[PDB]
Amino acid sequence: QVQLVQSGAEVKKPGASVKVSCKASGYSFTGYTMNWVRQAPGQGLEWMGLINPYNSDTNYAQKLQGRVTMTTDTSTSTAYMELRSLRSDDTAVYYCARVALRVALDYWGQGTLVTVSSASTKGPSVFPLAPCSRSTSESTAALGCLVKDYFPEPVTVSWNSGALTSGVHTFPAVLQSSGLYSLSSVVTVPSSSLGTKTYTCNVDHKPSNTKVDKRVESKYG
Amino acid sequence: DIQMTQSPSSLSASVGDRVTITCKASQNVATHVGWYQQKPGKAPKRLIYSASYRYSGVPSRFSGSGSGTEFTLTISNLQPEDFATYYCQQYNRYPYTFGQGTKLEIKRTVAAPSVFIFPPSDEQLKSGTASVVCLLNNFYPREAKVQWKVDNALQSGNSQESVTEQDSKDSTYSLSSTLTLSKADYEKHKVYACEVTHQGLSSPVTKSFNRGEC
Amino acid sequence: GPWGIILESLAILGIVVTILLLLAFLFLMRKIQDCSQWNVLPTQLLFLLSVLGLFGLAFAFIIELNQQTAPVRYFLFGVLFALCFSCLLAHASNLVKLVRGCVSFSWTTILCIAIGCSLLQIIIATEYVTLIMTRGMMFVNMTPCQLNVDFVVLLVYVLFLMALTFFVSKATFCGPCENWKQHGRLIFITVLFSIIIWVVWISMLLRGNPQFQRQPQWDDPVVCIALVTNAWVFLLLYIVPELCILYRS
Amino acid sequence: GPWGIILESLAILGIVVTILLLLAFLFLMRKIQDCSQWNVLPTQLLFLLSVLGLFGLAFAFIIELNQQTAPVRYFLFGVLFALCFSCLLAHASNLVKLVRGCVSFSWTTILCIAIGCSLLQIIIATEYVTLIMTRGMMFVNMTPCQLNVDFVVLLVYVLFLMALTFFVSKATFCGPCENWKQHGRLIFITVLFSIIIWVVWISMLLRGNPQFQRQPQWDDPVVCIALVTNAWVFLLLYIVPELCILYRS
Ligand SMILES: CC(C)CCC[C@@H](C)[C@H]1CC[C@H]2[C@@H]3CC=C4C[C@@H](O)CC[C@]4(C)[C@H]3CC[C@]12C
Ligand SMILES: CC(C)CCC[C@@H](C)[C@H]1CC[C@H]2[C@@H]3CC=C4C[C@@H](O)CC[C@]4(C)[C@H]3CC[C@]12C
Ligand SMILES: CC(C)CCC[C@@H](C)[C@H]1CC[C@H]2[C@@H]3CC=C4C[C@@H](O)CC[C@]4(C)[C@H]3CC[C@]12C
Ligand SMILES: CC(C)CCC[C@@H](C)[C@H]1CC[C@H]2[C@@H]3CC=C4C[C@@H](O)CC[C@]4(C)[C@H]3CC[C@]12C
Ligand SMILES: CC(C)CCC[C@@H](C)[C@H]1CC[C@H]2[C@@H]3CC=C4C[C@@H](O)CC[C@]4(C)[C@H]3CC[C@]12C
Ligand SMILES: CC(C)CCC[C@@H](C)[C@H]1CC[C@H]2[C@@H]3CC=C4C[C@@H](O)CC[C@]4(C)[C@H]3CC[C@]12C
Repeated sequence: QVQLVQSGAEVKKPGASVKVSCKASGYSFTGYTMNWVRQAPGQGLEWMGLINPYNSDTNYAQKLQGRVTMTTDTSTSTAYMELRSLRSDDTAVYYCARVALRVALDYWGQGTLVTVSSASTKGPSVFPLAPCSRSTSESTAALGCLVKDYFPEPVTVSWNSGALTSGVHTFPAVLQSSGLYSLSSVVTVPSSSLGTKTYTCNVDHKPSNTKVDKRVESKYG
Repeated sequence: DIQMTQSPSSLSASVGDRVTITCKASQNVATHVGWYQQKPGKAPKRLIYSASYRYSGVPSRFSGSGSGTEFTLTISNLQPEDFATYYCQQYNRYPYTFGQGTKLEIKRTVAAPSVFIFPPSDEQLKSGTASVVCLLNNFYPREAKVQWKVDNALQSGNSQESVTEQDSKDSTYSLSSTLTLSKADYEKHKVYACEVTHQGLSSPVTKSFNRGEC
Repeated sequence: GPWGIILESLAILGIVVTILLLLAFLFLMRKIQDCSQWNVLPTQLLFLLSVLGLFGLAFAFIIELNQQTAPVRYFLFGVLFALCFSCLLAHASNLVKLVRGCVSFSWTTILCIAIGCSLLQIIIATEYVTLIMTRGMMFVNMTPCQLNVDFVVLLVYVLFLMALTFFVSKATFCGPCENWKQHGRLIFITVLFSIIIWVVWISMLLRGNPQFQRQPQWDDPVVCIALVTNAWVFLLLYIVPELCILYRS
Repeated sequence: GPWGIILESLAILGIVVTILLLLAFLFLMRKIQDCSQWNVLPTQLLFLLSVLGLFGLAFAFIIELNQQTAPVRYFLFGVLFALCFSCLLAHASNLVKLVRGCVSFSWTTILCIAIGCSLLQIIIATEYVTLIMTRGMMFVNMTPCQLNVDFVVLLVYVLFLMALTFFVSKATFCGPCENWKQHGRLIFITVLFSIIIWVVWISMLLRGNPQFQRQPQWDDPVVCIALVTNAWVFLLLYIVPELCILYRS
């Protein structure tokens, strides 16, 4: 019934402006106030402002005044939010939330990720992670692929892409001080499995169209 | 503004247990408090409006109560799909303010971590930098404390930790600690160790390697 | 539930009927020569227009509670009900002065009693709506209890008009003239039924709905049911018997 | 600034003078045998009981806006001025029914007219104050322009009462009896001076203050000066001449 559909995720520079759209369907768009709520990665929800589509009356948060502009288009029933003079702390997931009467924020958009960073689009660098001296009993061996120095999110890493699922851990990426990202993908195999079975990491960075397929083994070729 | 404080920040429980999250308002917000549930990667979902009313399609397990500056969300019969982050929000006056969020976690028995260490690859050394990786497989609880000891010396400010979410199979965490150095800095030491402590191990366990034996 | 398709039909037919009776009154304005019962006819025309307004306003409660429709409800409900009860009060006052044997009021005077008694409710409603929509938060951040309490408390002058019309219509029961007693009897019956209906839905909205754990699911249904039912009481217990009495003269 | 210990001293002197006027009017209320002049002695007492209520309210404008004084201002200013102008209107209506040869009203009727011509302003003021306090942002969160606009618009019924009193007191100038048109002359002069003062301070608050680039430090001084001046006009142009006329018996 009631649906709020936003635009796609966007990557900006820390001197630019961003526009986030919110198409509303399934209800009379004119008679319901629209809030905009942003969430930083790993933080809580933060309220930014509201717009009434009937008369285009807006109300912004105190810390955001001067750079946020909320508009509505009744003919297409779409709410737009503009943020100017972007900073690195403005990297967040943005939601349009509808307000009905007697109630609270009942309908939400799926969220639009705005990533504000000065780094450029870079291909990932994939390195193997193998133990120095394995097979000293303890048949719970671990292998890995380290993906480093890529931008932007995300990267999907698959071990052989159809085979290894048991004991596969893909850690969340951490933003380095260089502005690029890095993560690790580890797999747990028995100590007799390696040496008779090949291992590859399908790396599928979409914004760079980069596939590496690095093979992991203890030293040697 | 009106500060809205949640308690506790994170609690652990099992399926079928009854849990209570407390929200406290700095000012009198009457009964204009809602409760929302958010899953990782998804938008917040409506649970409670007006501090005691349930939306349509909300299960009867969630129950809101309280008034004034004291509000309470109670889950009676916990379910596997109920484990998420819960927020209390006030709409008595503008601006809207949310709580910091209470994370709901699956409680289980304490499991010891499996500790491994990975040296920098020689391709990465040819690139210019070196990264030593410390891997901690399935363990519980999340609080594990990791020291990076090189030549029996403690380094700080050059290690980054990545922690996965709770596993859908056995409800266990995993940790990866990455230490970064330059090639000139890496080709200065000979003992490279990773020590970890956790309250599922009798003693903090270390894993060591030396360059030249890999 | 089906309350959105039954009541709407009960509205729509009513919208037809209160037009036809309106026509059935207007033609009578060309055929009634009594100079005593003719003076009530413009007031009854205003009453029929207010009943048509009530039947049209029922759609505002059938349609979803909106930020657009809430001022419409909170202004039109009390204003139209006060217009109906002020027309009834003017007719009852004319009957009080007629049964005692005095000369009946002119139609202009009866219309002034009908309109000026509803002006206070107009002032109250426009002040409340303007203050909420301008100085308030545009109904946005109000709990269901606050909205129900405001909706009930906004009708205190209408309730006073109901009680006053009840007592004035009861005062028609004694006097030397007996042919004007039936009109006051119809007004008394209509006001008593309206008072019973108002007590019922106010008790259901303020206390009955939270008791059965049906708040705010039953608020708009009980208000719409009360609106349609009391409009039909106005049509069937007052307007139709008045038409029947005026036709056989 | 300089408006201190001048407006306050004038308010205290006005309180003392109006208490002495209450004492004198209570003394002369029991020392008259005329049944026609006596009929205004109760309501004028209420008029005096309003004028004192004005002067103390001036203190509420000496203190800043705060939260405990803004409802007091926004209620009592309109209520007390409506009481004053309603008492003046009742006296003027009693004079209009005189002069032309008819008998005067009873004192109960004049007092009822004075109370009922201010009950509407009482209702309007309590509705506005309650809606601002409960169902909206309070006076501490309002801009000075919104506060001034609300304060001026809240006195529309008071301005209507002023115009009605002006036109009623103008209508008593034509008549055979020369004994009663002096009271109407006093009422006419008092209402004309009140109209002049109200026009001056409304123009100063709404338009003169932004054009003089001094806002809001000439809001409370201007309203307090207008209040004190109008209360002193009420004392000196109406109460004192009526006292001197009534003393001659
Ligand atoms: C709150 C305010 C607006 C209510 C006003 C109600 C007025 C219009 C009503 C209330 C009581 C009524 C009076 C009750 C009794 C009589 C005596 C009768 O022989 C002539 C009509 C007369 C004089 C009525 C005229 C209308 C009346 C004055
Ligand atoms: C809030 C304001 C606008 C309310 C106005 C209502 C009051 C002041 C007025 C409006 C119409 C008036 C009535 C009109 C006609 C008559 C007939 C007359 O022989 C006696 C007085 C009486 C019965 C009036 C009583 C007062 C009255 C009810
Ligand atoms: C003749 C008699 C019955 C008339 C009564 C008039 C007065 C007392 C009534 C009429 C309308 C009423 C208001 C209607 C609505 C509200 C909003 C509610 O949230 C607080 C009370 C408040 C502000 C009411 C206060 C009392 C009020 C001003
Ligand atoms: C808004 C409402 C409440 C205002 C009410 C004003 C009333 C009290 C005023 C307005 C006009 C006045 C009338 C004007 C003229 C006359 C004719 C005179 O020979 C007797 C007094 C009489 C009949 C006045 C009585 C009082 C009166 C009816
Ligand atoms: C908001 C409500 C409470 C306002 C009430 C004011 C109205 C309805 C009432 C209050 C006092 C009333 C007046 C009291 C006395 C008389 C004298 C009578 O011979 C004619 C009507 C007349 C002149 C009344 C007219 C209507 C009146 C002005
Ligand atoms: C007899 C006549 C003069 C009486 C007039 C009564 C009505 C029309 C007046 C009296 C009080 C008025 C209100 C007083 C204050 C405000 C606040 C302002 O921000 C918007 C308008 C609003 C809400 C006014 C609307 C009109 C109002 C309700």
